[PDB]
Amino acid sequence: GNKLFNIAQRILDTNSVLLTERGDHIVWINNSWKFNSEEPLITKLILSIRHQLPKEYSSELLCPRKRKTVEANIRDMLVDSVETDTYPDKLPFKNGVLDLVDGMFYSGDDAKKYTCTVSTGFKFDDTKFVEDSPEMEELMNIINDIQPLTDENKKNRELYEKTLSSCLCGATKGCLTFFFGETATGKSTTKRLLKSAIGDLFVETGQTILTDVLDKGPNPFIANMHLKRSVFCSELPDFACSGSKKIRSDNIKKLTEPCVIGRPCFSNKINNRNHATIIIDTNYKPVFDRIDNALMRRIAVVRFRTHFSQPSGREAAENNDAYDKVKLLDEGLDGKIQNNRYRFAFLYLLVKWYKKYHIPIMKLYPTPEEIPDFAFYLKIGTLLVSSSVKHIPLMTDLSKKGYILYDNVVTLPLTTFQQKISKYFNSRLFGHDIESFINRHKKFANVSDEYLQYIFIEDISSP
Amino acid sequence: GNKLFNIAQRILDTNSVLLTERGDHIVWINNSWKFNSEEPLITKLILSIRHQLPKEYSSELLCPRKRKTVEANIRDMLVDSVETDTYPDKLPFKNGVLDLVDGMFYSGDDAKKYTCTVSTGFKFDDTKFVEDSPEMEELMNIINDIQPLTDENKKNRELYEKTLSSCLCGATKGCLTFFFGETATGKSTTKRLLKSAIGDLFVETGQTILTDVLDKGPNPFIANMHLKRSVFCSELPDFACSGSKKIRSDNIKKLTEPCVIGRPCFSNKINNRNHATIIIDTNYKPVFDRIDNALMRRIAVVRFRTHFSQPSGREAAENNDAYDKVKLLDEGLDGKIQNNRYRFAFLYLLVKWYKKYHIPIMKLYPTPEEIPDFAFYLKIGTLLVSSSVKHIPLMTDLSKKGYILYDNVVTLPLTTFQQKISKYFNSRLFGHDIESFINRHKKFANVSDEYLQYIFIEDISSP
Amino acid sequence: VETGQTILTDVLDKGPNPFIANMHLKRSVFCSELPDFACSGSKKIRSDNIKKLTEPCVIGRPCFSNKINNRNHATIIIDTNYKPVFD
DNA sequence: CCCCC
Ligand SMILES: Nc1ncnc2c1ncn2[C@@H]1O[C@H](COP(=O)(O)OP(=O)(O)OP(=O)(O)O)[C@@H](O)[C@H]1O
Ligand SMILES: Nc1ncnc2c1ncn2[C@@H]1O[C@H](COP(=O)(O)OP(=O)(O)OP(=O)(O)O)[C@@H](O)[C@H]1O
Ligand SMILES: [Mg+2]
Repeated sequence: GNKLFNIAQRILDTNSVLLTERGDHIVWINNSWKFNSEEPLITKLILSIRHQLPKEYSSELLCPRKRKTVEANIRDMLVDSVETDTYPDKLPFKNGVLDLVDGMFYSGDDAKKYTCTVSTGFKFDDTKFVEDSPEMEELMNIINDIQPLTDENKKNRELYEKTLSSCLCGATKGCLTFFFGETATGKSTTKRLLKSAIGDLFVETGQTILTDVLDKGPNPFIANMHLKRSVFCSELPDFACSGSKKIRSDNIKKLTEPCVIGRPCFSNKINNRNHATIIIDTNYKPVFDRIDNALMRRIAVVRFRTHFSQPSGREAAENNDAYDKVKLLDEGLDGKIQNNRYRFAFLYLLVKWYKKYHIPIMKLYPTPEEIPDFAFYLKIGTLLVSSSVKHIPLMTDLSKKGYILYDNVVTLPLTTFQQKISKYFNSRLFGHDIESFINRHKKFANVSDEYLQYIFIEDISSP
Repeated sequence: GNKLFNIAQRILDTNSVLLTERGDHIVWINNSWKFNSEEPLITKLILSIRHQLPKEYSSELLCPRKRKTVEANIRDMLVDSVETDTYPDKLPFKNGVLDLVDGMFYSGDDAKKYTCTVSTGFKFDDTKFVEDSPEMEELMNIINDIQPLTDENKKNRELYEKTLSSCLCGATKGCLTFFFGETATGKSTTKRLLKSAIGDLFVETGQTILTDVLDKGPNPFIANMHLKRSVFCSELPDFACSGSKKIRSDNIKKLTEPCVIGRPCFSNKINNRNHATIIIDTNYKPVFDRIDNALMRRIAVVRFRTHFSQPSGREAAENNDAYDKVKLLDEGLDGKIQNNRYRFAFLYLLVKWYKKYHIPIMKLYPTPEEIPDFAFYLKIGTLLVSSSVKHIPLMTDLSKKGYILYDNVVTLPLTTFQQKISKYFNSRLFGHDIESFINRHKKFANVSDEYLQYIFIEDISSP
Repeated sequence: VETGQTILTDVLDKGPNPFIANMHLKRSVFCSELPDFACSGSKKIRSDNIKKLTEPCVIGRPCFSNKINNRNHATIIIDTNYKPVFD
């Protein structure tokens, strides 16, 4: 009995509705997996696949009440969760899945085995996914204008290519990249090109994810990054002028983890999967509230140094020290990019870069030598080291150099340490930094009298 | 079988219901696309469209329960999403779409192709959309009073026309405009005229979008500009009297982007499409917290200099240097404008100006010479040149002026550079600006020594 | 489970305390990158909070919840690099 | 329930 129960069982036997570990209901319609808590996806699937059931079952599914009964039966039948979005080298489209390691495009049940629950939102066109075209030469000219193929720009260009290509691989990336440069240098053009290329896998959020508390309450600004392969933030302010909050290192470290806590309004799903490449456009370098060794492992910088100016302001730009090259501005390029002219050309370029930079494992490495905020830590980290045991047979040398021994621990006088620091970094130049380092790296032998359990590398080098 | 399903399929075959990429269901009623998130209009469409169905189908749609069944069927039928508001040269009305490029007015299925989800809110009158009328003469008299057709006011008048006409096109603009003048000069009259002309494509917000962070929590002030073609802000709080917040350059840069990040109350949507010309009525010049070249790329100024006064204060007005002309105030003009007397005359004028200023691509250009804040930067840009390869083969002569060579680069001492700068600008004028420039462009070979790699134009010119 | 330095350098109860609530049937709690006390101008870990953690039911509630009586079967492991200072 | 507070 229960024709409706039989219909629900038949639909469940097709493996077209699945329950995820988070609590979602993903359905397979029109050659793609979709989930949406606001749309009647299960009844949509029932109506869509009414054609694959017997003729006596097809006519029963034209009634919304009966479709809702079938949906209730299916919901009670789904008891086990599944693992979704586990292939980091598959790019999902609206009509199939592209193999990023092989170049094969799968449609239908071939693409169904990879439970890719997101998509670009548009259809793959193999007649445009071609190497040579009128659009490809123009796109290559644009890219070579933005990032010149010169010898002094080799490393920066390769880093730019790697960062752009990493927006295809759906895994957790462990760095935050900063597109730094002066005005009119191509950063927004690059952003728009990437958005056109990867479609719905691209999202843009606010600086609140960098300068606010992520726990909070309902946070759609974080909940909108679930499974996105690229996240953009833009327009960092100048932190030198007091009045702007600094970037939270806690947020920076929390954004590189495989899961991020944040939930929408009227929703109970708090944890989102992190597959994102986070890129920040800025005219100014970042300043963080607190600097430590971990934070320095998650920051990378790509610099833009080509100006596109109108003919009136070309001469003033040619004498600027923030530009290496000046080019003529193009006034139709924005519209051409907006109309998705270079979508498949840039997609092909990104796939080629993915192949080139995906030597067995692809990983993003930090560039801490570019951020001025990290210079004080980087310099002093190679000059002073903790107490020494194998250098214990040098206590006479330490005493002659000014150090003292206390429980076989090297201690330096505060005044002597200040005088030594003044040589490498002037007091007038970095008094706040030197005083903070003295107060932070030193232990308190008393309320007033204290000592630093850190000796200079050069002092120990002296025999 | 299933008359209701047949009705639903027939209605779906007319493409009168669409599902948008933001999750809305837009319906085609009364020659326009409409949607309401809090109260869907699909049943309204069913009732309205019942007249185009067979006679045996029209009678079933008089029952709300049957209409709801048909709506459920349609909702299950709608699977794919569509893109809306993609034509910038179409002006939507409540009964059709006006082709700005061509001049033809489309109604019916001709206006259906352009999925414009916004409208002016009033119907287009072809009889009032005429060049020869009693209203047009008065309107041109008013406009020539506000912005005279002299030779001194020619560029200002052209900028005025361009900014006013740019409120008809649905595309992202690159500049923010300031309507600057003294009191009783026609700025609010211009705002009211434009509001009367374009109806619901016009919005007015607060200064929070200029002086406050946009992401934060729910911000209806920034979320209400979605797809608006004109945004007005008024009455900047003069910043000389300390106690008023300054304008955020980060906000200025963010308001120019094609997408603005901000959400309403009880909404998960965090992106808004920027189609708006943003204008601010001011008695005072803007003051920004940080001034850089990226800010000086997005500011334009139109100045109003005609005074409309009561007969009593005419002489005290004529002895004022802020006015180039004094006329007689009209007391019925406010009511005449509020009664939509010049709506179609001003609309015709705006379309004519659109055609005039839409040489193939129309673009808003900055006017950085009208802001006194930018003067120091503009002068410094001309009074200095960055040392280059050509500067190297000049050291033997540059030593006469005190210039030195270090690291194969021509540089000058900090004290000498400070004295040279003081020789051009006094301390009391821009001491803070000079100090900020020195801090932001200083090259410190040692921690105690600082220098600038810039040369004065006079020394380079002299041989 | 792993939590930041909020549980140590802030109020354990406060308002919403997800960090405190995450120890609910969590046999191990980890803390990383502790704020060494040599710097002047930082908050302090509370001996009262230590005693509260030693109590057989530590104060802690989830968001929009009143079931603050969450049983404690947790041993906290705190990882740092500098000697702590207790007032 | 969010927002508000
Ligand atoms: N290769 C190119 N050749 C010619 N014109 C270009 C090229 N790339 C970009 N342009 C144009 O020159 C200008 C460059 O500004 P763009 O918005 O790309 O960068 P930006 O000012 O650094 O960005 P942001 O919005 O982050 O400040 C734009 O008007 C763009 O259309
Ligand atoms: N061409 C004109 N001829 C006669 N009267 C005019 C004309 N244009 C405007 N007026 C009237 O003169 C007055 C000027 O006020 P208006 O609102 O235009 O000034 P405003 O520049 O916005 O002033 P404020 O800066 O104080 O807001 C109004 O009463 C307006 O109706
Ligand atoms: Mg006014």
